[PDB]
Amino acid sequence: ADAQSFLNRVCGVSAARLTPCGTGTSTDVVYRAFDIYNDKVAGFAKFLKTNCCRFQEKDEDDNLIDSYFVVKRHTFSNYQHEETIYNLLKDCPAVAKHDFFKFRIDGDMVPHISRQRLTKYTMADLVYALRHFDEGNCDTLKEILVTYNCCDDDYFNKKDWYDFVENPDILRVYANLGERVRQALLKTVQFCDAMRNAGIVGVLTLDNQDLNGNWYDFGDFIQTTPGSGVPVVDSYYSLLMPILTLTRALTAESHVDTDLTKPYIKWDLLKYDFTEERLKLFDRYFKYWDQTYHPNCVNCLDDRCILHCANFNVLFSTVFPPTSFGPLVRKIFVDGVPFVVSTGYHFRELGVVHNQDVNLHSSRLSFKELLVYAADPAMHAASGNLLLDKRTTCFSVAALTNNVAFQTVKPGNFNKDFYDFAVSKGFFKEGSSVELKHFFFAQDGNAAISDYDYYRYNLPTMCDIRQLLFVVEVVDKYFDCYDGGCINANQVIVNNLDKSAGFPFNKWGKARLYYDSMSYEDQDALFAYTKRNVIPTITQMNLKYAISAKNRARTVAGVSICSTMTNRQFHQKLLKSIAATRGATVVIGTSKFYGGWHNMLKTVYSDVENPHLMGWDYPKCDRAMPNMLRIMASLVLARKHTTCCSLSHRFYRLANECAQVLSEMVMCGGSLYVKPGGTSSGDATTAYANSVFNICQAVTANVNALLSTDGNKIADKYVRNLQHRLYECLYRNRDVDTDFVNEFYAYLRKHFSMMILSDDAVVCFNSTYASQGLVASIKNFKSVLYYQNNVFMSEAKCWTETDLTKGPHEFCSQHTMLVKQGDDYVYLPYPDPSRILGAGCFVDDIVKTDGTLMIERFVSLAIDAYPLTKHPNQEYADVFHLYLQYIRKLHDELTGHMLDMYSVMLTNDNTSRYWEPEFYEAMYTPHT
Amino acid sequence: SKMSDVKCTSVVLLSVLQQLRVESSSKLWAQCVQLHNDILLAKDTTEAFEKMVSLLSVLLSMQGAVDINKLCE
Amino acid sequence: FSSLPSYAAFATAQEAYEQAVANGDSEVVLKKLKKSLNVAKSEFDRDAAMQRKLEKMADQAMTQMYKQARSEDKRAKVTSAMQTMLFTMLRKLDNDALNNIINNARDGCVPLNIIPLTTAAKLMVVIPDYNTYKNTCDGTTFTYASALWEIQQVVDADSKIVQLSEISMDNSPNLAWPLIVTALRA
Amino acid sequence: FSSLPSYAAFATAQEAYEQAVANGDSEVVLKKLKKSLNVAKSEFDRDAAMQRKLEKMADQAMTQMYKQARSEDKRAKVTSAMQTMLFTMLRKLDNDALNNIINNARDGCVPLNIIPLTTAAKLMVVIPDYNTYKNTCDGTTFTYASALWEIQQVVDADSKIVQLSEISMDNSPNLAWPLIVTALRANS
RNA sequence: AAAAGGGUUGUGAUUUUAAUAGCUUCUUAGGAGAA
RNA sequence: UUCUCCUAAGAAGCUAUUAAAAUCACAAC
Ligand SMILES: Nc1ccn([C@@H]2O[C@H](COP(=O)(O)OP(=O)(O)OP(=O)(O)O)[C@@H](O)[C@@H]2O)c(=O)n1
Ligand SMILES: Nc1ccn([C@@H]2O[C@H](COP(=O)(O)OP(=O)(O)OP(=O)(O)O)[C@@H](O)[C@@H]2O)c(=O)n1
Ligand SMILES: [Mg+2]
Ligand SMILES: [Mg+2]
Ligand SMILES: [Mg+2]
Ligand SMILES: [Zn+2]
Ligand SMILES: [Zn+2]
Repeated sequence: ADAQSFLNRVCGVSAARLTPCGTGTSTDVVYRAFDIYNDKVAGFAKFLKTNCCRFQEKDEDDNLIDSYFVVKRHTFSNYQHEETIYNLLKDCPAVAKHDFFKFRIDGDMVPHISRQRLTKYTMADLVYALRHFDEGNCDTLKEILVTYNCCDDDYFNKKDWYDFVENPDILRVYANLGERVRQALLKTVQFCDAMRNAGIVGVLTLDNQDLNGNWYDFGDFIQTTPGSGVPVVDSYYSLLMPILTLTRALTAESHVDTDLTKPYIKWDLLKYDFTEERLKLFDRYFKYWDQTYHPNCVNCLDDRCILHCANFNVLFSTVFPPTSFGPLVRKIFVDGVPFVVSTGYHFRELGVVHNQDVNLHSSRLSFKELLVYAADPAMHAASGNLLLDKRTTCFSVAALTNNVAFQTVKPGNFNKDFYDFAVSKGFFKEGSSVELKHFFFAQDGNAAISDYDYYRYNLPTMCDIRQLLFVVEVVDKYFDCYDGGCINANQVIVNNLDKSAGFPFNKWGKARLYYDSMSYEDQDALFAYTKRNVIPTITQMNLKYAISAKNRARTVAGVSICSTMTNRQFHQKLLKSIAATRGATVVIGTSKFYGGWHNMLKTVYSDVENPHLMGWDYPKCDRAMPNMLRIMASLVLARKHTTCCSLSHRFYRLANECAQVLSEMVMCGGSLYVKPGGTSSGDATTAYANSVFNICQAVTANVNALLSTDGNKIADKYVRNLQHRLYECLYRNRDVDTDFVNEFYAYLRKHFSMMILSDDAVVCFNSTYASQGLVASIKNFKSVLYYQNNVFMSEAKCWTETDLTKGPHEFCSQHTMLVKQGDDYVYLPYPDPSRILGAGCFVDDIVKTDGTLMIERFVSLAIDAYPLTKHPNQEYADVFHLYLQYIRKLHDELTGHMLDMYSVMLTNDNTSRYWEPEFYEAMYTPHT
Repeated sequence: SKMSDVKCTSVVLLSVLQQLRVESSSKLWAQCVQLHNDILLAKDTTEAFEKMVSLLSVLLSMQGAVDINKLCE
Repeated sequence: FSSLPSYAAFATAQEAYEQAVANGDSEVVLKKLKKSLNVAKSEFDRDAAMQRKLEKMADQAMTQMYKQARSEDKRAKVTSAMQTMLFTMLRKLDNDALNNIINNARDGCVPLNIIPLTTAAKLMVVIPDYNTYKNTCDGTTFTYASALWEIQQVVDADSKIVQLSEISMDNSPNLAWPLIVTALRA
Repeated sequence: FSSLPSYAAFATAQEAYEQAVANGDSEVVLKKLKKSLNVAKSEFDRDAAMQRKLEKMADQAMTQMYKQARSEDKRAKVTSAMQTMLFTMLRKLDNDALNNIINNARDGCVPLNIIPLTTAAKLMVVIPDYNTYKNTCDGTTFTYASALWEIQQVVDADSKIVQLSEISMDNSPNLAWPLIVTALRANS
């Protein structure tokens, strides 16, 4: 039999019992992921291969195991070429065994190349399954997880088994892969060491390597003088990078012999600088990565190199003990007495940074030095007690008091008069469309520590370096139209000086006290001081007493006065210019009254073809945010400063922002904890940085959507060329191509138009391109969030709309409707009626319950009520009239009360206009 | 409008309990808070009424804190 | 702003000027009348503005004192208002279980613990007098919060354990009322 | 005010005009006297208006000076409070062990986080449930942070003292969790 | 009761001030008319 | 030389609007 003879030859001299998978001599059909760059296509995409025959090996018990034999049928010149290269490479242990033989297929002679003991799947399959997460790819991910003993098959019957938030145990499941990944890394370096010595020039791609780490596919390679060969590895490492942190390979480095069975390394407790160990790790794993790596970002040349080196540092820092990542302290003398003060920071991201203006001996302390020494946590933590808190997994530094504090939240007050009036009018009946949903929920003493423990979701994350470096330029294209720079202290504007100054300054007064005490010279001296030295600060957590639809507690972070002053002085000129602009993508500072909403909606609709609307939500947004994207947002904001600040000043400003906002010391209940990362509530820049992060996420989704598409099926030649140039710009080019950045920005603005405000976004997109795969959609956002943020975006929360006459389903908690006004049609926003009725019924202070004073309070609530009149639902319309009639009743009661008490009537009657409708109608007419 | 009345009465009852220094006992305060939030979230009336019965039993147990006979008259 | 001291002169000057123009009198007389009208009107407007200022100040004073007095009145009496409102709403609810527990508490039959929601959980109650026992209790069963319970243990003020049979009208003086009862939910 | 000399000159003109009107002098004399009187009135009004302007300017300057004095007083008070807090914290800390560890360091710098671990004399542990207590703090002495600690009396969530004999599996529902245990560092 | 109460934008009402604008007052010069 | 009329400048008083500060309240991420 011909098939049996072919199988017998395929078996060769090995003792491998082979199983004839496929059918006889026929080529097998498989669907697999490939990284590819040809003269006509360039992609990282799933393909149907149909190129080789495959057989399986069975154990001594004749059951099947994960070990395959693959034989390829191809041209004779390729046969000789691969034979020569393999004969060169034979000595390396990282190369799979190859055989070459000729066989009678057509009656004539055909050559075959065979390789042995391959796994079912390659590294590219694992990377694609994790990076492009969806249920179809889940079917492959399950097989990969089951085959290598990560988990048993029943595990996938759990609800939400994939969810990082609802099923944190999944993080334990992935870690088992990590060691198998690490062996893949070392093998790769070994392979390069052979390829250079043999004298070979070739590119490495993920698809060539199996899950045991062995390599094949020599056909692409060409020869060169021995000792001068080069590997090209950019795409391989860049694609692999997120998986490295997701699976946590370098955890194996933690142990003494690097054996997972040996005990942990016990470092010197006082050690704080690990530069040699970082260099050793980089040289071991990333030997042939051809770009200069700086362990300490202070040396870096520019913001892109800062991003590159911080991306490496975040991976490397996980190995080192948690106690070393903190501010460094030193002893100094003042007037003969010893102080302990801070002198530097050790960042997981930015390495070891030292201050430049330290004094070992001093005679006196000025006001600025007193502020600096009181602000930083060195004294409080050194004097305080030792704390071991079992309520949180987060690291805890010290306890400042002998007693811990438990803080409750009280319920809201009931405005019975308005409720009785509404019930008399006829609201709140069973079966009504309007009902109470927003309340003042109470909290027990455990609220603050639980909401802090919510920070546990933040995990280390290593981003795709090249993709991120392209996306940051695309975002800078979005932001480039504003102006910014530094200003002197006299120019800055403060909204409210009766707000808290943070810890410990709140002990002595509000911010007004510190703004009064310091002359402009002191503030400018402090701001100039921050440009040369790092100032750590303490942040306080507060519980917010406010109406909500959900019963979970909400905390907000107050930042110390020094950080607030210097951050205001640094960022305010750019932030005010962002607020001033109209018609931009970032829509902060635009009002909804006087026709603003219609203008915004008309702006977002501009010039798209075949349009649809869609919007999404980031779960756990502020807690989950990776540190790298916050650094990127800070650098994007710093880019405007290039005219006025040298590189060193900007690096020290970034270090200050990292020490104060990103990973500072958080004071909760009288105890100090370390914040693992993420956004803080009081940055003085929080909303704009959130907008930058939002735009970056959308652009990354678009890039993934365009690159994943099979380039053979795209009909438009222009889009094929754009995809080819996109792959070239990302993985196979070094310096920034400004022309292609402008071209991609124009493509995005034409086909995919956004409207952004913090973590809320609306986008109008070309449905035909979205269906073909040339622009992003909800699926790509889900995958991008899953691998980058480490959160699963519940699709039920997202929304999409097909009819533009109905507008967005939700923006800033407003619903949109189309109405006639004159002979024109306009868009109007209206709120959820439950919110308005609850704001009427429940108040946060007792005095508010009395209506007569609160007449002015009700008028504002009537304004938001006005659009509800346009609604076709009668129950919604009744609310506004209810508010007007309550205003009328309140005025009557006030007149009666004053007539009774003082016996003299009032002499001003402006309030008469308030209960009549026309005034409220003025609020939304575009006339002025 | 029974259910809305029940929820408003839960708000008023928890405010009355809070003014009565119930917070000093953390265990009892936690139970009261759980009852209050559960009544606010509830969707069908009989569950709200039973939870209200427990929450009112909390107030009634405090002998001499409120003159029930004087208040109800 | 009316009937002010300068109003009469202004009104009479305007009337005289209007009569003069109606007659067609001498131009110089008309101009003299018009200038007298203008000076009278200037004085009238000046004192009117002063009266406006006085009115505004009085209005502001009255409004501020009303606000302060009523804020103090609302703030001082919060506790009694809260309790009265609570019991008013409780009566308005008109539920059998709430009324049962409230009326029992009014008679002194208060519970010692939170009334449990679930089967076979433990409740403890105080019984002031044999009459309330006769009303609430029947043999081995107890009726409370519109629910049926099963008696577990009866105790006395001196912690003596009392058997259910002992509680009778004739024997009642012997016991040191009030009694404590423990029950489970059926 | 009537004491102004320009008002006095205006008053002399006013008396002249009133006498002329009472006597019934001719219109031409009345016109010339009227223009003289109106010159006097213009002088009086101009001086009064400039007096108003000067007085309000003086009031504004005085208010600015008063505000500055209050600001200086506040600055002095804040400086005193800051100095007192800093020196109290200086006196509180244990100099001997901190000096020993800082002298041991390679560069004189040490991480902040290790200072409470090494030097602190008193420890606090917050425990949410009985299993955690049994694991972490069973007994009157326990080892943490590579050191041996002996126990001082415990307080509950109500900050009332709990005896160590009470903390047991059967009794656990009665207590008001979490529990706060405090401890001192053993000499060895 | 103590304690503590963040960043950013928009909106309404009240009081104060400044600058334009309109009007009244009456002082000064020039032109015209009449004697 | 004297009277009447107009134009122009200065100084006061009233009023309409626009724009800046302070206080209270409302809404959104
Ligand atoms: N573990 C495993 C199992 C099966 N396979 C299969 O082997 C074949 C690999 O083909 P090749 O000759 O190595 O590469 P190529 O197609 O010439 O290269 P390309 O142009 O980069 O796509 C495919 O059919 C599957 O991917 C495998 O490589 N690794
Ligand atoms: N005072 C407040 C209030 C809000 N916010 C902001 O509102 C957002 C609240 O996050 P969210 O997406 O509404 O909720 P979440 O925590 O992501 O919850 P999830 O969607 O269930 O995962 C954050 O960007 C800030 O907390 C601010 O700044 N100050
Ligand atoms: Mg290949
Ligand atoms: Mg969100
Ligand atoms: Mg949304
Ligand atoms: Zn660098
Ligand atoms: Zn600058």
